[PDB]
Amino acid sequence: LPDLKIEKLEEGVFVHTSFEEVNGWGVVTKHGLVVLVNTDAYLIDTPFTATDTEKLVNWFVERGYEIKGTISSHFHSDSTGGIEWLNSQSIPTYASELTNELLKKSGKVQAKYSFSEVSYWLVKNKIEVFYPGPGHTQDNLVVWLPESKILFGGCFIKPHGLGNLGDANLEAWPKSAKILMSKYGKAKLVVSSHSEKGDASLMKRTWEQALKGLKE
Ligand SMILES: C[C@@H]1[C@H]([C@H](C(=O)O)[C@@H](C)O)N=C(C(=O)O)[C@H]1S[C@@H]1CN[C@H](C(=O)N(C)C)C1
Ligand SMILES: [Zn+2]
Ligand SMILES: [Zn+2]
Repeated sequence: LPDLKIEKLEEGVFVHTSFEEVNGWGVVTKHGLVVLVNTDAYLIDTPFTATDTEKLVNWFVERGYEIKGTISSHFHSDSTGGIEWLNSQSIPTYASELTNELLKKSGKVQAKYSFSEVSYWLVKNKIEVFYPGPGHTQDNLVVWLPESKILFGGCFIKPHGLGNLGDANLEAWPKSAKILMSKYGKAKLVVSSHSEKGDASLMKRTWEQALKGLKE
């Protein structure tokens, strides 16, 4: 029931938070990002709903910013919910090829654009996209802001319990978390889908929870 929130983290980085009841887990709080590169604005994951997605886009346009693209970090609706409404607005939506396949196979609107990298610049020297391996899902990826050393980990960062296991890969998640820890050990801030922002140790905690959950 709470409203969409938009808070500023540092210059150029905003967390958007949206809320949705999902059967069993109760009310889910979902964090995403909005990254500004001069007057360009990029959505890192969409809010749950078209409504909130529209509200978030209007909030930044009305302040003089151009929405230039969006990328979903994985296929579940807490990252993809607003894709359809953005397509109907010719706002470019991005997802990996696997994520669009998983959106396909389960009957949901796909992002307009597919890519197949494991690491690349979404915006050169500004926003990096990285796939550490399967974890929370087979397609989950992260986004890295080298200039603020902030990392968006999505639903892969689980410092207090792994969450929905339905599409997760328990065997791989520890190794993926180790790879993530080595890549981004220099992070100063780690934003996740559902936990409070923290420092680089959230990645260690995630590895521990991935390990505990494999063991059962
Ligand atoms: C229902 C959510 C959502 C779902 C998912 O991606 O699996 C879907 C609605 O988008 N993402 C989710 C996830 O585990 O990452 C789920 S579970 C819920 C999220 N915050 C809670 C949590 O993280 N705990 C450690 C208890 C539980
Ligand atoms: Zn998910
Ligand atoms: Zn989630």
